[PDB]
Amino acid sequence: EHPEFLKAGKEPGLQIWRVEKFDLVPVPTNLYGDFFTGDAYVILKTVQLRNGNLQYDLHYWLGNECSQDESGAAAIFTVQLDDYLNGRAVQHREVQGFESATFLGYFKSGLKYKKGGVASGFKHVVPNEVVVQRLFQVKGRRVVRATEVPVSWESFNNGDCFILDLGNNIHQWCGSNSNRYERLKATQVSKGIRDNERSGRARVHVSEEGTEPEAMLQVLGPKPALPAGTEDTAKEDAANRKLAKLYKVSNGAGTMSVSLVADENPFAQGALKSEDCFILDHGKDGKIFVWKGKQANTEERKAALKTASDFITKMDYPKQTQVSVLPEGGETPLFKQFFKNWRDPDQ
Amino acid sequence: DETTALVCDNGSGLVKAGFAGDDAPRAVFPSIVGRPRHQGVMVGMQKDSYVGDEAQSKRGILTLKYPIEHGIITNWDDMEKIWHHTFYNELRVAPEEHPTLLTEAPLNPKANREKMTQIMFETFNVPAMYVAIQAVLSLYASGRTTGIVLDSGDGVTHNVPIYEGYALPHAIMRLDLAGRDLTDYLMKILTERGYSFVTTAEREIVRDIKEKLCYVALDFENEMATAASSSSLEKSYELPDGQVITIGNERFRCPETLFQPSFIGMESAGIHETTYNSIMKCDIDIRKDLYANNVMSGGTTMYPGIADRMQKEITALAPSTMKIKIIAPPERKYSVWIGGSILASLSTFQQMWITKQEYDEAGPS
Ligand SMILES: Nc1ncnc2c1ncn2[C@@H]1O[C@H](COP(=O)(O)OP(=O)(O)OP(=O)(O)O)[C@@H](O)[C@H]1O
Ligand SMILES: [Ca+2]
Ligand SMILES: [Ca+2]
Ligand SMILES: [Ca+2]
Ligand SMILES: [Ca+2]
Ligand SMILES: [Ca+2]
Repeated sequence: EHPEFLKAGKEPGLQIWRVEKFDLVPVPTNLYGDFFTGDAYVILKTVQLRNGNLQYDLHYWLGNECSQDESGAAAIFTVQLDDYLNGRAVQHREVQGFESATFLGYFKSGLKYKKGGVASGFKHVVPNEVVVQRLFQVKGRRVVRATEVPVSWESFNNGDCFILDLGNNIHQWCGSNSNRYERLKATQVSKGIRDNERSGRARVHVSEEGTEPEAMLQVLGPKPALPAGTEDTAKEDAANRKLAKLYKVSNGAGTMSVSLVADENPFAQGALKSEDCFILDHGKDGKIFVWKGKQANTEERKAALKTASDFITKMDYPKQTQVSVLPEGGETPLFKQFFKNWRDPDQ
Repeated sequence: DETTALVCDNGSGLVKAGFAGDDAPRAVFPSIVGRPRHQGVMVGMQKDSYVGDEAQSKRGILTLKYPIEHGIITNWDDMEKIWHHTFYNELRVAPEEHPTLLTEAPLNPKANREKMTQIMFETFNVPAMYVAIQAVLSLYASGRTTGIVLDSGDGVTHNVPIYEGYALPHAIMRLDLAGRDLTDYLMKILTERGYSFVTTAEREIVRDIKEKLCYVALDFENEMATAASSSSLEKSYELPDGQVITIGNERFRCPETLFQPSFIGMESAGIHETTYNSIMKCDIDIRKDLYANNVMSGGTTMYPGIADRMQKEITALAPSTMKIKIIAPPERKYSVWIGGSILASLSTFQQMWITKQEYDEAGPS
């Protein structure tokens, strides 16, 4: 608590730790002096003072090739160690090839630098980056639903709408024979992806036959003659009505039950209740959603997650099926589309 | 599972938000809440807000408020929804499942930190949280425990001498001059030239011009003379609706304000003077290390040349033999956040969380 802090430093001597993936790991004892240039270390020296208590010196050493997390951690570990020694230790920053004379005098043979070291702890991100290229068919008679299809002109027809999502840019495209309800849904979902999925950091471009932009053609290739299409039948509508099922994971009644709430679309928003988790299985399209209620307990959450991902293999869904997990209030458009009249809480 | 910590760095102009153990914040968005504009007499009790980048995108039909002023939270209602938007939209996570690290302005009043903590536990239900001083994290990021930081953002600039891990509070220096001001001044300066930069829309184009073509002159009055000799130093810039505008000495006159706050009518000492003054408020025995570890932080320190200026200016102010170093890390827009990501990932930090239970047993603390 922490085990390495407990060991340090209780008597005269020299201790050396290497920073490894956010941790303080003691250096093999006959390796003291060997220093990896890709790495960062912390060194405590303890001297016996003739008055009974001890003098501490903390030196954190930084190789010319060490990653920022390691040098940052090395530094912070130094202060946490000094604090644990009631601020009674003197901190020295030691840069490779510029080490303090006092530091050098801790090693009777002199340091030996070593190429390489342990991989950085950082996962790497570029802020606000999104890499997305996907295509949607927005289709229905009166019950329009968005469903994913290959990124090619072959998916297109002059009778439905399509959302070509490229990250910062969303192409909403409707064919001339697309009915009134498909148009609203195209717009609803496009704005959803932009404002909600991309936090407003995206631009929607509306298009149709003969207006489609450079960047759309850049992906899809040169526009061929598009088919059709057949009008939407009330029978196709009732199919969209059965596209997804809605389960409730709860143990509120003493035991873990996964109940089927609804198999008919659109679901009632009211059905998603905060004390529990829910799964919206749209697995055929490769999408299962795990809705965590803010008051659902931790076991309910792990179960929902487990159940959701069992479905992929139980129902032989086409992996790479994506299980997205949604916090209450953090719901996404491709999941909000299955509800009757979504009401945005704070409005 | 196993649980990841959230690091969220709330600043006057921008929220830098993400998961501990990353290089960088995953989400970086304007620190603004916008409601739909209304004109005149008042009738009702209202409705919806928009937060962050969606507010930028929708500004043409809304009025934008800033929850953080000069690095301090002053609007709790709107700060609540800046956090809501971070948790549920930008990171898209359940806050109840992640320990959360938050940053604060240096000298942040006790009552601010206590409200912040209250809101996290009582409205957001986080399992644990910790508050870190912005500047201190930045120092850690560069792998130092001793040094003096210049943090300068959109709304505030600070000088924070730090020794052996902790800031020396009486030597801390706060100057209410940062990005927004510089941006406002560039708007002014360009308008005097003969362009039209007044509207808040135009304030966004100028921010871009500011951050793309401005630099700090190594020597101001020399550069003025270069600018009056040739077009050599001039840059061109294209407006969306436009059309091209020419920019000249305003390129360097704008950031100059940091060293000469009278450019905008401020009685204050310049950032070089406030640095020196800060070092001088410290124990004589530690000044030597303060001078050799000037670490730079915040988007407003990004100006090309600023490091060489700090160097020239500080050299001038200090004892003749004093070793002076200016450290300007390439990724300094995010030093504060990186500092947090590293601290929150450490094996030993687990001990430092204020847990929910511990909260429900004392007056924040
Ligand atoms: N290359 C650049 N040149 C000049 N200024 C820049 C550059 N990049 C970003 N900025 C400025 O940095 C500011 C944002 O920086 P930062 O995120 O550190 O501030 P903040 O934390 O939001 O505010 P504060 O620290 O003042 O509370 C903006 O004013 C922006 O114009
Ligand atoms: Ca390493
Ligand atoms: Ca000490
Ligand atoms: Ca159709
Ligand atoms: Ca429950
Ligand atoms: Ca800041």
